[PDB]
This record gives sequence, structure tokens and C-alpha cells, in this order.
Amino acid sequence: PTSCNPSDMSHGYVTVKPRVRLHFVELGSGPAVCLCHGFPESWYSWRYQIPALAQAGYRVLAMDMKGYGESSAPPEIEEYCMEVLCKEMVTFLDKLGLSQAVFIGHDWGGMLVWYMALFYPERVRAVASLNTPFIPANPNMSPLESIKANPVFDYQLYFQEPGVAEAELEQNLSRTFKSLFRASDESVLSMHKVCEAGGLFVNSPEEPSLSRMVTEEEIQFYVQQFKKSGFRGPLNWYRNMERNWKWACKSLGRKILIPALMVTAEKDFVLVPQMSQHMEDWIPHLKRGHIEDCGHWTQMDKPTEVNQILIKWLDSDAR
Amino acid sequence: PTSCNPSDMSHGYVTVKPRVRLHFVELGSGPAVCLCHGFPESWYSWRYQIPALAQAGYRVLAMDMKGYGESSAPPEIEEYCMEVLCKEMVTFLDKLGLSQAVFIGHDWGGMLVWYMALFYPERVRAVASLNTPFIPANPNMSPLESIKANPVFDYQLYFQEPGVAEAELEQNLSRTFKSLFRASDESVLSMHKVCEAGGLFVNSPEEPSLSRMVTEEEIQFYVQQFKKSGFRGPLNWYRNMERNWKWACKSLGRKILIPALMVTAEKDFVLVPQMSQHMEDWIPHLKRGHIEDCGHWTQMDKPTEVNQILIKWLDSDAR
Ligand SMILES: Fc1ccc(CCNCc2ccc(Oc3ccccc3)cc2)cc1
Ligand SMILES: Fc1ccc(CCNCc2ccc(Oc3ccccc3)cc2)cc1
Repeated sequence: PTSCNPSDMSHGYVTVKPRVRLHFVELGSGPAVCLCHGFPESWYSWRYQIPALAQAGYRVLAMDMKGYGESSAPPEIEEYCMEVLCKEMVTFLDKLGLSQAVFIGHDWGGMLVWYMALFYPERVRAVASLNTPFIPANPNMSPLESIKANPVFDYQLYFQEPGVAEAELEQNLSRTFKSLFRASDESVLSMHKVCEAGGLFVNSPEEPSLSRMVTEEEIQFYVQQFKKSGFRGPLNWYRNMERNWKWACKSLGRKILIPALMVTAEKDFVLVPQMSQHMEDWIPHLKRGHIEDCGHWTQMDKPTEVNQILIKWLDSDAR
Repeated sequence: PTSCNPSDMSHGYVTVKPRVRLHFVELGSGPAVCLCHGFPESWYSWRYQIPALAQAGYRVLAMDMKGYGESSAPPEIEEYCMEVLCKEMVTFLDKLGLSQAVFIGHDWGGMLVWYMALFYPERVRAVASLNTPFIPANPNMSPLESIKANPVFDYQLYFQEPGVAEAELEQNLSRTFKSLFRASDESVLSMHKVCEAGGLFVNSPEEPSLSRMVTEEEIQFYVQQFKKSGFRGPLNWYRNMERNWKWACKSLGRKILIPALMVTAEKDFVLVPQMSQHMEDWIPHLKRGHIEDCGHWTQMDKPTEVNQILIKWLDSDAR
């Protein structure tokens, strides 16, 4: 599928707060579709979707989320809680003069678009998440109790204290992204042996091989971007579990009423399909997509399939 | 009417050639409307139109034309001929993934959108010019002969040799813009005594008064921008008369077929309404607007009237 050359794009910048400006890439005409990547990614993670959606009749805005790439990376950890992040995206729409947009996210980005749909449905024409499900906040279950429940979520504990995961992730960026951006069958990480035996990459190859999903050129683009601000800002998306929990609790007792799409990935072994089992009771107008042989990095892994699911869903529920 | 605060806008950048990048301001959703200012202006000259068009259902892209503001200002004089300028605007659309846009221009910008309509009608949904008429090139009349015919066009002779007009225009920028941006009844310039008696401002007040059209704050914004690249780039739009003439001649014998609007200003004493007298024979689907009591700086002078004319015309001929 057609990808993007970064220098052949239109680049947009919007100031949402005094020292915070968001950067995005824009292509196409028609209804606005805002794409929100996950950790640790970039607008470039949507490179196979951007020209496909534009060609289908949509105006695509692919974000560099806060902390990433050309967007500002404020130092404070609380700048990366979901409450602040969502209101900045509302300001973003305001500054662009957009009454609403379609929101499509993946990973942390998918969590963000769910909460955009939940607290600002007025500004969200339609919402779609890849991998990330919407589970209502349990006001009786603290976040630490639920993380320290399912063992696959232990890498988030290693991500908590500032400076620790930054050091491992920044020490060699080419190794970091070549180790992460892999299909499920090529995976070199055990996300559970994380917090009692070194770190993320302690038992990974020092010079890992290049996944079938990516070229060397695409690895070096990610490498170049995370040389701008490093991994602190991206990691701070994990370091507000308790505030996100309290904020999410303030909405308990309301459903998401707008058109919605949930796309699950068979081989995403952390955000497993089954975690989405009962979103129908909270999201009455939910449509579904499901992709076989697809790991976590869904847009890179199965670009054709995701393109067909999104366009099919946009043409029937967003327009 | 609602204006714009510059820092509350979305700013876009597109690279159309190796050392040339165009800057624009963007607001709204709906059909694309590209606004192209004149000499010596800025995207800010459309400040009263941008929020009005967006509110009427249009996606506004207000350009900093080449040589101006935040857009690149290459040094070569030939970079500012109409042939190069128009193809860069085509590349601009390409990079944004826009099959076509509405083009609205004023002054030199209006000349540019006429030639966009003439050589690239496929990419122009509809075209509108304020003040600037479309007169077909006369292949028997050299440009110097026709300028040295009507005496009001003698300031263009003073603009020819590089460095001369730059010095007068840059010596005090606050004086330059306060002397230019005036209603017809407040005018301090005789554009004909230009080339045999000093220059543009030799018999103008050293500290001119502030026109009823503008505040001090708006003057200082123009002042701030023309501190970036100066007046050379803007002046170079006048220094390719013979190439524009030869290029325009290569199209003789064709009409402009697309929907079109010509807006004349009663008190524009250089681009007088009567210069547009016979554009109907070359532009069959031409609509007209006309604004009384309006000088050259049409968007600043009569903002309400221009807003009503454009929106009325867009809703019936562009959508
Ligand atoms: F190989 C890889 C590489 C990166 C990842 C990132 C996945 N993390 C996204 C995410 C989505 C929701 C989150 O909120 C919580 C928090 C606690 C419990 C349940 C949900 C926290 C993180 C996964 C595998
Ligand atoms: F007070 C002011 C301040 C600025 C201006 C600028 C007006 N100039 C725009 C323009 C439009 C077409 C042009 O092409 C020619 C060239 C020769 C003959 C006929 C048309 C040349 C310039 C006027 C009055």
C-alpha cells in the first residue's frame, strides 16, 4: 500500500496552551478524520492509512501526540493525564474551526479517543479504536490492584518511576524500535518478566534483526524523531493511572451514544480481543472489526485489512 | 466583523520546491477556499473574511504568498513570474491532496487566480478576483508600451530596478504601511508623480495619521512580518512583465469556462472598475459584484460588503 514520504506532506501546527503546540500532518478533502497513535509511535505509524483515507474522500489529520515528534513535550508528569490531553484535543478542534471530527486511535491513542467520545461526544462525529478496548472505570478497584492482577501488565510498573525506563529506551534507539516493532511470531520480549529481572531488553538481542514489517529507512525515521524529546513524555502517558481513574469515575453511569468501531487483533497478547467482550452494553451503536494474524502494531502489520475496515465503516456510519 | 488573533490560528507549511515552502492559515470545514493577497500584504489582509467564510461552511486556506511573511522568499527575480507562481500553487494543492479548490485573490493575488483559472481550470472549482480584472494578453503590444501609456501605472517603472524601491519602502516600515493602508479620501500618494520626482513617499507626511481602516496594533503586525524578508520578494512580482506577457500569450484563443466572480471597487483609482468592461466575452459564466465607497484595500475598507458578496456567490456557484 501507498505510504508517505515525510517531506512531501503538509505540516500543521496549533497552539493549544502557552507552552504546548500540537503538530499534525494533513491530506485530503471531505469529513475530518483525526488519527491518534500509541506508545511509542508517531503520525508516521498511520503512513499506510493516510493516503488511503484521503483517496476515499476524507480530510486526514494525523497527530504527533503530546510528548512526541514535533509536538511539544512539557516536563510535568500531570500534563499527560487523560483529562488534560482530551481538553487540548478539544482546543485543537476549536483552533481549526471544526465543530466535530471522526476520531481514530490505537493503543494509548485509542484510550484517548474513547474518553473523547465519553466526555465530549458533542465534538466527536464517530470514534474507532484499534486494539484498545473501552472498559468503564471500577470505582471500587484501585489502578495498582488491577495492574498487579493480570501479570502481562507488569511493564507498566517498570514505567512508573521517572528516569528508569527512559534510560533503557534511549540507550540505543535503533535497538529499541527494532526490538519493539515486530510481528507476534518475531517477538523478542516477555512483557511479564519485566520488573523482577532487569528491564524490557535485558534478554533481547544486542543487534536484533529487522522485522518483516519494516525497512531500515522507516526505523531511522522513528529514531530521528525520538532524538527530539526522548522517551519521558511518551512514558508519562503511563504515570497518571490514579488521576485517569478518578476522572473516569466522574462519568460512571453514562453510555457512549455516537457511532463507534472496535477493531481487535488476534495476536495482540496484551490488549487481547477478549478484553472487549462486553463493550456493547456501554456502547449501543458499536460495530466490530477483527483481524487475524495481527499483532500489536496493527497499522504496520495488516495495513490492507485495517484500510478496508475503516473505509467500509466511515462510508456507512460517519458520512 | 470578527477578525483573527494571529497566535490563535492553525498554521500550515508545505514545501513546493527544494528551498521554497509556503505558509498558510487554516480554519473551517467544507469545500476548500484558497485566499491569495496582493502587494504589499499578508494572509492577515483576509482577517475579516477568514472567520466569516469558515462560519458559512468553508475550509479557508489564507496564503502568505511567495516572498511574504512566513513563506520562503527566494532571491532570484524570475522565481516570482506568474508561470512559476501558478505551478507552485498547483504543487501546493497536490501536497495537500486537494483535487481542486476555490481561488479568491486581490491585487497581484487576483492576477494569479485568473491565470490559475486560465491554465489550470481542472484544479480550480471557482475563481473570484477583487479589483484585479482579467484582460487577455495583447501579442502586438509590449508591456512597457502599455505601462508607459496610462500614466497611473508609472509606479511600476519605479519598482523595476532592484534596490531602489526597497530602500524607500524599508526605511521606516510603520510610515510605509500607514501611508499605504488608507481609504481613498485619506490618500497621501499621487501614484503618477512617481518616477520624475523622487519616489512614493517624498511628498507624504513623515509621521502620517492612522487611517480609520486600521488600528495601531494591525499596522505593527504588518511591520513585524516585513521585517522577516523585506520588500524585495514582494517587489519582484512587478519585475517579470515581459515573461508574464509571453507566457500569457501562449494561451491566446481560449476562454475561462469555470464559475467566476469579478468584484470592482468604485474608488480604486488604479484598478478602476472600467478596466473590467469586457471580461464577459472571455469568461461566459462571469458573475459580478460592485462596492461603492471602496478604495484599493477592499477587504479592510468594506469587510461586511465583501463577506456578503463572496458567501452569496460561493453558496450558489461553488457548492
Ligand atoms: F509490546 C508492547 C508494546 C507496547 C504496549 C503498550 C500497551 N499499553 C497501552 C495501554 C492501554 C491502556 C492502559 O490503561 C490500563 C492500565 C492498566 C490496566 C489496564 C489498562 C495502559 C496501556 C504493549 C505491548
Ligand atoms: F496605492 C496602491 C498600492 C498598490 C497598488 C498595486 C496595484 N498593482 C496590482 C497590479 C495588477 C496587475 C498588474 O499587471 C499590469 C501591468 C501593467 C499594466 C496593467 C496590468 C500590475 C500590478 C496600487 C495602488
